[PDB]
Amino acid sequence: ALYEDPPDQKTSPSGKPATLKICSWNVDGLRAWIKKKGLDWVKEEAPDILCLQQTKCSENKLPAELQELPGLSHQYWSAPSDKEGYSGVGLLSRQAPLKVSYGIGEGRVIVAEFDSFVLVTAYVPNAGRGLVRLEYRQRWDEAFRKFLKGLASRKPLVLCGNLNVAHEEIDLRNPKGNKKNAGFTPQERQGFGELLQAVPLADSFRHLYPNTPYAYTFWTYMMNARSKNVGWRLDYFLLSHSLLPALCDSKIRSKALGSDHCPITLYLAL
DNA sequence: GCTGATGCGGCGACGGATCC
DNA sequence: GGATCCGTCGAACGCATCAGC
Repeated sequence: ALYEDPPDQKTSPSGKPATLKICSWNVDGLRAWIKKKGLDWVKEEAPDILCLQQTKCSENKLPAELQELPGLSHQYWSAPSDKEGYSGVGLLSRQAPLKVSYGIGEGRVIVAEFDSFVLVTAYVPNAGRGLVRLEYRQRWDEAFRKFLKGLASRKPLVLCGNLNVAHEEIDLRNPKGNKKNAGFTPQERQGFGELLQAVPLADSFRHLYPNTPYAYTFWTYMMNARSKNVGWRLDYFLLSHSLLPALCDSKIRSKALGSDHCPITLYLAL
């Protein structure tokens, strides 16, 4: 079954207008994504803040098109030192953040503090084929939760990006045949449930659309999975509970091409 | 400098068994 | 004997290194 994201809801449940638009995109190769016109899509989306994951690009190789985004002029990039062509994340913002830091105290995490909230974008480590990196993922999950818990102690938190797990069976097309697969192990799902519990956080999209199936943000390049919408929901906006009144909508931009992930977009009334 | 090989890291199609 | 359940396997991508010119 194909999926059609509902129209953008730009007013909070109470009736306040959205003032902040955040777009998160796992671009799977920033340079390839730019050549596949992904930045033309960003310009049409016109977000206040853009978070990118899996850029696979060091700062000295960023294409000059990125210096031509005047409404996203404050840019922060993080790549691994060891493995240049892998991982990597970026955060672009219309306004300067108050503070920016990297890591969770790998080029996987950027933390940016704004006036009324802290934003984290993450490329969560994949468990690997054959689950060869699942134990590392479990240790990483626990270190990440502890780091996030110790941030939400100040302002509310928005966490976005590729969290590399489909939380529940509704979050992927083939839950039964993938329960031993990276992204849908009981270990990764439980780690997600624990993140929501411990910090605490809510899944923005699931909060608004608790029963909507076939909503995915990732499709393997092979076996024409995307045209069949055989996909996984791996990309999220998770919010502190104190931000749920401010939540207008959480979108999945199914039609935007240029990666094996599609963009996601958050509308907040702050 | 440039190309294209190879290497590495991000599962759905399918073939076979079991169940009523 | 259709539905379901399970383990096996081939392959689209992006980017790195490397050879060769």
